[PDB]
Amino acid sequence: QVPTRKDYGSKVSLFSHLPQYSRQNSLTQFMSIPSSVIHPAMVRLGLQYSQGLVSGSNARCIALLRALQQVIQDYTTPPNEELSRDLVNKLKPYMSFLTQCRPLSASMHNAIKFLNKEITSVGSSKREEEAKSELRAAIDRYVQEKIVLAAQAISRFAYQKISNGDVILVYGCSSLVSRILQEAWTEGRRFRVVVVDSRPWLEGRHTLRSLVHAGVPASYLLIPAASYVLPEVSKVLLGAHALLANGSVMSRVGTAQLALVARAHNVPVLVCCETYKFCERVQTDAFVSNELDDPDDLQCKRGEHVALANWQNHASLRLLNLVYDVTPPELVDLVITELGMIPCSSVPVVLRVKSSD
Amino acid sequence: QVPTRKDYGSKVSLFSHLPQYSRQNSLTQFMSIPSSVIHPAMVRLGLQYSQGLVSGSNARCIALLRALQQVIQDYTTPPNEELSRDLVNKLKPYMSFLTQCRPLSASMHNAIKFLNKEITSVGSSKREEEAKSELRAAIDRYVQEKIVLAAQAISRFAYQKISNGDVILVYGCSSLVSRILQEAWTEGRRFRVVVVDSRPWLEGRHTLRSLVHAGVPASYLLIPAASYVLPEVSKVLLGAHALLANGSVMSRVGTAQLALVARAHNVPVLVCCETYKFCERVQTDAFVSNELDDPDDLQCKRGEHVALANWQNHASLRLLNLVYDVTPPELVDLVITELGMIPCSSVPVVLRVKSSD
Amino acid sequence: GSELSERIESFVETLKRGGGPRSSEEMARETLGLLRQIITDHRWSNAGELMELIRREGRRMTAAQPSETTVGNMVRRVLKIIREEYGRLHGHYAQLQSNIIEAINELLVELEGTMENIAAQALEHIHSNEVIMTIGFSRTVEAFLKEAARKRKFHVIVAECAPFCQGHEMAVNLSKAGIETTVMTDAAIFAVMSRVNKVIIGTKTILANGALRAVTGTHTLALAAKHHSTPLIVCAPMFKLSPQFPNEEDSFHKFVAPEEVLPFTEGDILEKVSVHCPVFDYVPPELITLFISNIGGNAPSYIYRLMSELYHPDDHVL
Repeated sequence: QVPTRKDYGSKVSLFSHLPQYSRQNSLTQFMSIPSSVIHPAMVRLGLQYSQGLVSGSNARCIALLRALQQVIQDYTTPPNEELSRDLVNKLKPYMSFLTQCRPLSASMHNAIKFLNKEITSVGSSKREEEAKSELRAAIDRYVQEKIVLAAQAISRFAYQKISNGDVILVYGCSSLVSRILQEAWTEGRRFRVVVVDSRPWLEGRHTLRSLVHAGVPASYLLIPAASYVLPEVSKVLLGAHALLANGSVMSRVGTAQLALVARAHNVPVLVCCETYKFCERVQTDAFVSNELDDPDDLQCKRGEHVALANWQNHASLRLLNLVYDVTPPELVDLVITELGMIPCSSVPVVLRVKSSD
Repeated sequence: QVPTRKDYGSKVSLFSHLPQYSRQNSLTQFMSIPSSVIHPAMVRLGLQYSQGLVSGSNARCIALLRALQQVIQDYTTPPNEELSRDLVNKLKPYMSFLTQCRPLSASMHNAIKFLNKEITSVGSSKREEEAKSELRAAIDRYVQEKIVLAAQAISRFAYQKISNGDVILVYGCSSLVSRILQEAWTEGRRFRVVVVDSRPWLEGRHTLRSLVHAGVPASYLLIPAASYVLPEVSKVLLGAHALLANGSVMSRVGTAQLALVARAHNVPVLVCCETYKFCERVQTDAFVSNELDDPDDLQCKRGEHVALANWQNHASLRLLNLVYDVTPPELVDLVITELGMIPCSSVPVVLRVKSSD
Repeated sequence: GSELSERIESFVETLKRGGGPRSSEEMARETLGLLRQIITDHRWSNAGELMELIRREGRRMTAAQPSETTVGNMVRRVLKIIREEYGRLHGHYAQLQSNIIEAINELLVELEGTMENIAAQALEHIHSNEVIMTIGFSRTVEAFLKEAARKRKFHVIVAECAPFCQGHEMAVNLSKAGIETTVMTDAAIFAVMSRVNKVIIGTKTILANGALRAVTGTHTLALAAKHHSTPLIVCAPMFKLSPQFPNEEDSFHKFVAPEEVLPFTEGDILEKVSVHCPVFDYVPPELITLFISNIGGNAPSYIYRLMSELYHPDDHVL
């Protein structure tokens, strides 16, 4: 059986209901080396989630669908049982193990929902390997269109907005915004990018390398220098991880802050999100549902005087590094999807017209 | 000796540092009937403060100065001791007893400060009864000019603002704003007054009677109906109890709320305060220094189903009725003093030019 | 016939005199019972004749209490249901009647589990050690709080709606469940608003703009919450959603006797005073952040889609 991981450190009194684990210890210390309860591709996926090797919001969904292809390929049918019920009952502890490794992104939630809807609608007269081929082909078509065709459509719809001679501000690491910047630089736009990064992940270095390798002139700075440079910045690109029912933008933790400071400097912000990453779930703060990272990650070496080394010996000391927040929907201007340029109030509209209604 | 009154009820966790007493019990249960430690006029003053018989901000200062006249008239001089030190050392337990009866208004604080400054500056060559006559004449001149001449000046300065045909909104009970309305109605202005009241004091009935007896057409309503009538209201008069260093308005608890709703309906608010009620003390919220009224006052009889009768048996129930709050200085437009029409940012300016500088 | 017109007249005079019944869900259940009783014991040849009959019977209930929009928009929802049944049978006497019967029965099945679904999705909006502020009395918001406190520890500021202190009952009914509640007046709203983290209120009628009427003084709470930038949570069912535009028709507020504000024993000054007591108020949709219904959380920029999915544009006059 799969046990629960022990909560690490002293939690925030506002975040006592949310789990906070550590990357030092693993859950597979008390599991079999031939993976029998959990699928071996699923425990491989949980290891590359828990150690932080797959951090992008689209990369988690791609690796999730590849592991689901490896599970469905390694699926067998018992006697007098249907695939459309047994696969539903078997994939739930797999997703529970993946949730206990690392909290799921909403892209992965909608991927689980779409796969459950597809394996629910498999007919009883279909054979074993024929339904396996149908499910693998459905996953392949799904990842094919709703990654690369939506990415090309959002790239063209943002290419027809970015003009010549402007400056663009980005935050965090996202493959969609970086692909927009690369395909805007290659097709003829001449611009420079101000890259805003934040602690302790420091994931802005990835898109910094991606913009220098693409030939784009780049500028690198942090959250406090964004207030210094936004009087010169005319355009802000952002990478959204989830869009809610009210039009909120779930992204990295420095998103609503940067959008508020950009509106204070009259700089329009632009989030870029594909339509499968939407939510019928809604929240208004970063407190009722959020991911808790490592409390040992906030420490750094400024000289030889690391102060947060023995932070657990102080009883009145709390360590917190939030992953997700939400934006109020009156702060974000663009929502660039593959259907066209929509505002934030059109997210449940696109949910309705893409939910067969 | 004077003991401390027991705190009544279960205090608010934000208001644990502030005392909350009850009007049912008195402190003079364990005191002598010939008042020896406390002066008899001072214990009379504490009884008419604690029972709620003197509630106006100017009436407390007038009764305070009358009790101080009765104390200085009933003062004697011991051998080889100065009046300018012994009166200072004796008036401090009197003001401590008055503070333990009911928390002091800032008008009374400045009255204590001015009287201490005057009795400190009494020369040693002056006689007993001659200095008594000097102090009584100084208190008489002080209450004379800095009540009635400042009231007439603020009344004229508000009469030269109120035009014909407008509507005026008032809140709470204050003799200065009511005197402004009466002397505006008698000198030729034709207007009607919308009176806003609030629970549990219901002190708007006093100024309602004062406006009906003056011949003014009146309208009576509460806090939730103020949002209904402020689209028709063009002018709001308010009664300030203290003005701070940043320009905040300490008044009754429904003042900053009413000013925010009036600014939301584009209605300019007008506070009317005399210059002795100012403060070098400053606060930004209604939490660090405030008066706590009775928790048994919030209950009412709506039928025969009084729900807050046995409120102390519920452990998770808290009762709170705040007396004072502050306004942000960007919400209040007028500050009408006897020196002229000043904004909120001019309160420490008037403190400087009236503090011999 | 006789019992039908008797119960119709009783319901009309009950809405004319006061609030009967007290719960709005109970009044909605009696509204569906009245509509199924008026369709089961009458005769019609065309469906449009029944449409005109339901319109003529609904005009009297609208003119009985214009502030009670629940009976009117429930009549309008049943009109759209019968219109959709006539549309799916148009592209007819007993089959259409049985379809109306099973549809109104399904509407009661959906209506009995509204507060249950609101309490089911109550968990995704409340965290531990949280300061909540409410106004008035409503069963939906107190059910929200007493389900959210089953796994979370937080605080609720029960601000009374005071033309008549009905929020004391909400404070007692929460303190019996242990929500660590605090009681104050309407005059301390902005004074305590600097410590309030979220605003969770109910409503009486959701308008077509996303605007709402509720217990009075909540527009002040919405203005203070917009000043202090806290999100507003409106836990409201899907039968308080009406297509009546705010400035389109008159009689928005409901006026009661001025006795609850200023009593009869005041004296001779009652002759020269005008005391008005609105027990409701207007709240614009830009002062609202999120609506909570039984189907999920929705935006004030999304009420028009529920208006299109629940109501027909030829029925907005009724």
